[PDB]
Parts: sequence; C-alpha cells; structure tokens
Amino acid sequence: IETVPVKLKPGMDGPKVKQWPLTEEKIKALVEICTEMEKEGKISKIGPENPYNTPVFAIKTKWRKLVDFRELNKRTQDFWEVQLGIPHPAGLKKKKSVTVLDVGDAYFSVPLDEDFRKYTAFTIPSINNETPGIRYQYNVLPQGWKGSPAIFQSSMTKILEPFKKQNPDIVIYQYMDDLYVGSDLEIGQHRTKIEELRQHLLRWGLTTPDYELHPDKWTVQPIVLPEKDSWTVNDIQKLVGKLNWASQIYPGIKVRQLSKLLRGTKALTEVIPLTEEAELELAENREILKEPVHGVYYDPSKDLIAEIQKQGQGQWTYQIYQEPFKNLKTGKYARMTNDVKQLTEAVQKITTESIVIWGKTPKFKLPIQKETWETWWTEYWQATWIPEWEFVNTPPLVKLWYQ
Amino acid sequence: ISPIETVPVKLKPGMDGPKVKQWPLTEEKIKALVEICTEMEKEGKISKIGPENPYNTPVFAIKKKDSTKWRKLVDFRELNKRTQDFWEVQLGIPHPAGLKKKKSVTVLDVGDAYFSVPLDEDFRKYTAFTIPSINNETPGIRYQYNVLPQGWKGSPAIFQSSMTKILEPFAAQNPDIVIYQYMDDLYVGSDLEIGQHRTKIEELRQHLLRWGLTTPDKKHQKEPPFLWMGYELHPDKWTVQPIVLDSWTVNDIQKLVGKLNWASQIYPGIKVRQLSKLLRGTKALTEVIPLTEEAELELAENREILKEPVHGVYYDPSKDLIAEIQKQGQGQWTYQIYQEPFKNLKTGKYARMRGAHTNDVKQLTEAVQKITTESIVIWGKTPKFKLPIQKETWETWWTEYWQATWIPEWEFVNTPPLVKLWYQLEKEPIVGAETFYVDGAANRETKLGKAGYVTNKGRQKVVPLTNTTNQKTELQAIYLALQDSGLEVNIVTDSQYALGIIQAQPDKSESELVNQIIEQLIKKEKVYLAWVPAHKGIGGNEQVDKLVSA
Ligand SMILES: CCC(=O)n1c(=O)n(CCOc2cc(Cl)ccc2Oc2cc(Cl)cc(C#N)c2)c2ccccc21
Repeated sequence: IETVPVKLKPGMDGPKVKQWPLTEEKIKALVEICTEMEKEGKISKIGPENPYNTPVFAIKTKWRKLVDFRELNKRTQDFWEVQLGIPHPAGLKKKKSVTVLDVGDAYFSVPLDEDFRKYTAFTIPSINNETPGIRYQYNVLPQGWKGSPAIFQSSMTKILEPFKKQNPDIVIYQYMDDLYVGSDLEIGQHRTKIEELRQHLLRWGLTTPDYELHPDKWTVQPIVLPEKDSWTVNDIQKLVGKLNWASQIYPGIKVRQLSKLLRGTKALTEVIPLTEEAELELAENREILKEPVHGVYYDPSKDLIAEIQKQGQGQWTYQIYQEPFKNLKTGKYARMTNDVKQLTEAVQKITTESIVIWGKTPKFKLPIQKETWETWWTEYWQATWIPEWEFVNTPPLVKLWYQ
Repeated sequence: ISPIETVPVKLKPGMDGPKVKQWPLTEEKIKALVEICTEMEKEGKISKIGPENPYNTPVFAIKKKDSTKWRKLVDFRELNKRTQDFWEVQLGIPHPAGLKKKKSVTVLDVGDAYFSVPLDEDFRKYTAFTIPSINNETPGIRYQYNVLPQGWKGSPAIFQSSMTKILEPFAAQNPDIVIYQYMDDLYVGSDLEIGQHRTKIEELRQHLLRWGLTTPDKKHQKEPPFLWMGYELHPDKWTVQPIVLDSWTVNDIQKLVGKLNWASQIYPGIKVRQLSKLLRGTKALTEVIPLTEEAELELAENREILKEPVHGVYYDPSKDLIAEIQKQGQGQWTYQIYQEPFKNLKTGKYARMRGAHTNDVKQLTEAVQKITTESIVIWGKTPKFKLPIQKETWETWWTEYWQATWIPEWEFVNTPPLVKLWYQLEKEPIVGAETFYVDGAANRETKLGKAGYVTNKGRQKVVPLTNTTNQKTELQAIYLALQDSGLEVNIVTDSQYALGIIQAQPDKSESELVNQIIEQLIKKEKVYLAWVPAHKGIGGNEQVDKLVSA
C-alpha cells in the first residue's frame, strides 16, 4: 500500500524523551508484547544512529502496551490537525448514551512513511542497567499517534458507511484509537447496536477488544452559599469571602449590606441577626449564583486547562477553562481507594468528558508531587491516550468554596 | 575484523567534514607513528589514501607510560562536533546490591574492542589523518580508519550495538547463563556446576571469536578482588573501595564530601550537612575555609565510622525487600535496605530538599518517594517500608492534606525520634476565646512599618518595625496576637501569605520569625485562624488597618 508522506512541523526535531524506569513485571510484559509485534513486522529493532526516543508503558488480566507520543504529537499532529484534520460533532454531547470502542488494532494495517519511522523510536529499558535497553521503531501506524487516525480516516469512513446508512440517527466520532458511538435508544437497544457494530467492524477486519457514558445527564456544579437560620460572625465573614470571590466568576454580586453586619470588632462566635437589607442582598446573590454562568465561549485556537481540588471523603472538584475565571465547565466526582487511584480516575473522567464535548483534551494541573505521580499513574490507568499535565505544589489556600 | 554489519553514520545536517592542519612533531615520534600505522595497515584497521580526500584531523604520540613504546592518539574534537548525535550509551552503572547472587561469575574483557568493529564505508573519508613529514619538504603520509576510531563520538554506541547483536543468539540458546554488558566488559554469572559454567564460558569465547572478538582464557581476572567502578566485589559480599580522609581548602572540601557521599551507599550514617554549608559562594577551589566546631566534629564522627569495615550482600529474588528510615537530626534522614535482619543490601541518606516552611511528615513522605524510585531501578520492585510514624499520625495527615499522597505497605517501628505533628489548628471558631484582629504593613521605600492587633474585649497594641517587608509584618502581627494571648485564641488576618504558611503546619523554617510563631503555636492549647478579604469594609480589619498603615 502507498504511504501518506509525513513531515514534522519545520524547525523542529524528533522527540528525545527519557524513558521512566519500569518494574520487572512491566518489562517482561513489554518484551513479550514487542516480540510478537516484531514477528508480525509491525515494528523492528534499530541501530544507534537513530537518537530519538518516545516513552513506553504497560497498563492493564492480560497486559497492554502504551506509548507516550505526546511530544511527537505536539511536533506532528498540529500540522495534521490542519492538513488532515477530523471534524467533531456538536451532537455527541447531547446523545443519551455514548459507548466507547477501541479500534487501535485498525492502525496496524496501514504502513507508515519510511522517512517518518525513525521518529517513532522507543526503548524497553532494563533493570539496574544490566543491559542496554531494547530499541524498536514502527513500520505501521502506531497506536498512540494523532497522525494514525487522521491517515486512516479515509478507510474508516468506507467501513462505517454501510452502518451509518442503516442507522442514520447514531453519532460516531473518532479520537485517536477510540470510537465514540452515541445513540438515543434504550441502553439494551443501544447495547445491541454497538454489538451489531462490533460485528460489522470484525467482518471488515477490525478487531475490537471483547464503558457506557450518558452525556445528557451531565450537569455543572453551581455555587451554593450556606442556608442557615442563625449566623455567627464567622459565618458572615466566610459568606463575605465566598461572594467576594464569586464576583470574579459572576457580575452582580453585592456585599455592602452583608458587610454592614460586620460593623465593629466582634468575637467570631457571636450570633448576629440578619438585617432585611442583607436577607435581600443575600437572597438576590443566591439567585444570580443559581443562574448558569453566561458568556463564555470555547475558542479552538486556545488550550483548555483543567484544575482539580481534593475535597475530603473521596470527593474531588474540578474546573475546565481557557482563561482564568471564564469556566467552560465545572464538576465534582465522588468515589464509591488510594488518593492517587482516585486522582487518576478523575483525570480520565475529565479527559473523556472534554473529548466528547470539544474533541480536545485539556492540560491538567495535578495537586500531587511530581515523582509520586510519575511513579504510580500507570498503575490505575486504562485510557489509550494520555493528556498533558503539570503539577501544582502550592496549596489552593483559597477556601475550597467549590463544594 | 568482524563480519558484523556496519551502522550507517552521517555528519550533522548542515555540516561537512574536518580539515585541521597537522603540526610538526619530534622525528623520533614520526618513526613510531609510522611503525604503529604500518602494523594497523597490515591488520586492515587503516588504509592509505591520496590527496583526493580533502579532510584531515590531527595525530600525536604519547610516551605510552613508562613503557617508552609510544602510542597513537588522534584528536577527533572537530569530527565529533560534526558527527551526528547517537542513542547514548547508558550512563547509570549497575549497583552491586542489585546483582543476584550466583554461584560462579566470570569477567571477560574484550581486546581492542573498537578496532574489531567495521566503520561505515561512506563515513571513513572523514576519519582521515596525516603522519607529519620528517622534513618540512616531503608531503606526509595519509590514512583513514576502517574500524571504530578510539576518539570518535560514535565508537562506544556502535561497539555496544554490535555486541548486543552478537550476543542475542547465544543468549537465547543458553537461558541458564546471565550475561551483562558494561563498556568493553561482559560479566557472565551462573548457578551451574563449575565445569558446566566453564564449558559455557568457553563456548561463549568460541562464539565471540567467530565474530572477531577476543577475550582472555584463564587469564580471566580472579574473583576475590573484583575492583570494579569503585567497589570491591567479593563472591560473598561487596563493599566500597577504601576511602582516605587534615586539609582545609575548598576543593579539598568537595572531594571530601564526594568521598563521604560514596561511602553512604553502605556505611550507615555518614554525615555531610555541616560540611556542605561550608560550600557557600565557593568558586575559589584554593580559598581556605574556617573549620566550624559543628563541621569539624562531623568529620570526627565520620572517621570513626570509616574505621569499621562494612560490607553489603548481593540480592535474593526469593526474599522481600525491606527499607527502614530513621530521622537523623533536622531535615536529615537516613535509610537502610535489606532482606535479612542485619545484612544490608545498601544504605543511604536523604536531606531536606530546597524550600522554606518544611515539615517532618511531608519530608518522610518525600523520602519514601526517593527510596521507592531507587528500588525500581536497582531491583525492579518497591520495598516494604518500616517507618517511625504511628498510623494514627499518618492517617490524620493524609486525610487533611490538600495534595494526593501515597505510601505503600509499611509498618510502625517504635524507634525514637518518632515523626509527629507538633500542632493542630481548630476547624471551627472557639467560644469564650479573645478574637484577635491582626494586620501589619510596611513602606517599600523606607523598609519600615508597623505590626499590631485589636481585640473584641478592646485590647490593642502596635509596635514599630525596621528593615521589614509587608509579608514579614503580616506574619509579625500573628506573632503578637499569639504572645499577648491565652491558651485559647481566635486570630483573624487578611494575609493570604501568612495564612498559607501557618495552615501548612510547618515544623521548622529558616525564618526565625516563623519558628517563634511555631514555638508559640505549640504552647497554645487551641488556635483558630481565619481569613477575610482586605479593604472590603470588614470590622476588626478596617480598625486594625487604620491602626498600622497610615
Ligand atoms: C556465590 C556468588 C558469587 O560468586 N558472586 C555473586 O553473586 N556476585 C554478585 C554479582 O553477580 C553477578 C550476577 C550476574 Cl547474573 C552477572 C554478573 C555478576 O557479577 C558481576 C556483575 C557486574 Cl555488574 C560486574 C562484575 C565485575 N567485575 C561482576 C559476584 C560478584 C563478583 C564475584 C563473585 C560474585
């Protein structure tokens, strides 16, 4: 088959990234996987004249390879995002159910431009440096790579055309390695269609590993001020603080009346009666806070940002946004667990949501020390993709005031 | 010399070969450079060339020690600066503690390693050199390499890569043997009978030779003194090679610290806190330095530890790794890793990473982090921990801590000093407790300002301050309200800065002011601190801000 030529963005060199060290169970898993892959010509071992490197992991009963093509993608996908891009349906966010299929296997049937392949180099590392790492590079379309779905996009339309005609009301979107299938039918009916699709795909050669999302049920986390019968001076001071903050997210907030209550030098525990003006000023602000924030648009040109705060009791709040106070979405996960297992489950929940809504992953700011996260994220992780992340290590002293 | 395939090599994208002038040389050396090259020419290592090649790099001759035999040294600096980048040879050396105990172990060095491996034909032209002419009259004689030049950027990596190829089949045919690779050396170990081990070692020699790589036979090194990369490797144990050291320059200091750090692999509780403080400014290696009684006592303790010889074991997969951490002084920690109850695999220290307002639990968690990672590199799994902190103390900390944190399987070890939380702020305002409204402020020109408070029972105070920053005053105010307080106080600031410091429950800081706050916060019975926005018409705040801003 012919190879679609691929050129990095110009004035850019291929990825050169340190391979984090692995446990011996993952390494064994990886040499098993990559050995099979090589017999099947997917990859092949490589010289030392190839200096490039992209990291590799093992995530899971059987093991799965995972490659971090985040640098390569930042150096290639951006060109293919223009030249060879993939449109995102505004309707998928509205479907009742969205199932997510893995169609990574598809990519192993298109070959990659021989001139590109050196840039897909990875290194299965070795314990205690007993040996040089095993080095390979890809000859077919790699699973992590934002190029791979883009090139296969043509072939992928030809396979789904029959189904998309017998079923014109189901939405299908392709985000690197995964197929988002949204329908508006009973879970049981939707569950079949998907099974009917899986069979379609297999008829035409796409294996699909043998969950269910409900986006219409999705809703933001509104700002909620306390609703108490008697207010201590502290109770009022805090309420003043929270509003004073909301003023950024929400024009129309007022604290004159309520701050009047705090006229003097009182003790924190003293109970204060609420003046009618404040009870109204308070009553007006509550309505505004209930009002869905209005006037924030998604600007494709810009990166999304996701912040996550750890509340207690297994709960985590988040906000996604492009500019500081102009929030595209906010949410709260409560868990049914290691903090870190919780935090990776969040990151994955948020990324999925963000793929479905905007066809974009955000860049997380994770409240966890870097090395702890680098040491343990792959332990809980089940996604085929990996978002960008930085680490906040300065406490969000801001009172949670996010519920 | 090897039928091994060659690695395609290329010069940098927009660069071309070297063209350096060859300098004149004592005629005695010219004769030697001729004999050496003639022999190399006879072995195919080098081939003579004509004026068509326009590239040159310089050659030289060193006495070859006391041998008085001379040796050839080409200087490949330019060529290397123009030779493409490679996949680098691993920098990490294996740590002897991660070496699985094996009955028999053989060390096989490879003779003229590089010269035994071909060079990409199309690259040879650039590896060209000129033997200087005897008299300035006669053009010199010219050559290029057909094998990996010794000074070249690429010889190591290409040598490594070709050896890996030559081992893959053998190493597959014989899973019973474990072959390791480091530079020119191949360390093979086995659990077979001495005879079966030797038979396979010979079979290996046999194999390597068919690929043009020679190895010793019964001139292999003897085990007892495997002096390797700084270690003594005995068949039953490993240690560090003996470490010497009274001198008081700067460079003498760094060498000493480095030697001590190297000894910390295995020698428990070598200390370098003080001595590393004497590395302030530095730069002048010759600069002399005053030996503090705190650092020169340190060195006294160290010599005593270096009088006792310490050994470590090799590693046993069957058994668990254990790691146990002791708090040593302030911001200093120490740790052993072991499988049996007094037979250490290795030890080490961890010291408080740069940063103000630290805390012992946070540091402990950090140290578990460095040990966990270390473990994965050496052994490929994480250890079970033995830590001196109750699970009451940890579970409290992590549940309230703003970040995610995690520590794997661990067990309390009642060995003082125990890691504890020196205080805990109240979650809720205290009834019947004076409510101190504090503020501070300072003038960015005059480096002056005021600290103060105002209370509900009418109490007030202001003190003047000199050479202070606004933060330092925000924080000083807190200190006052504490000093002039009971056992139970409520404090109200507008300082996000000050709030943050205290809420993070620092256990110490370099900021004496913080330490005073901390030592006050201990003596207190209960403290609740609370935050209000500034200049927003809040009560005590407005009053306190007037008191000390004007
Ligand atoms: C009864 C045990 C015994 O005789 N010895 C033993 O167990 N060790 C530990 C190292 O064991 C090795 C195991 C394997 Cl699979 C491979 C090589 C090993 O040795 C190396 C490793 C390295 Cl990176 C450098 C060198 C040098 N120079 C040797 C021993 C080490 C030395 C001598 C004997 C043993």
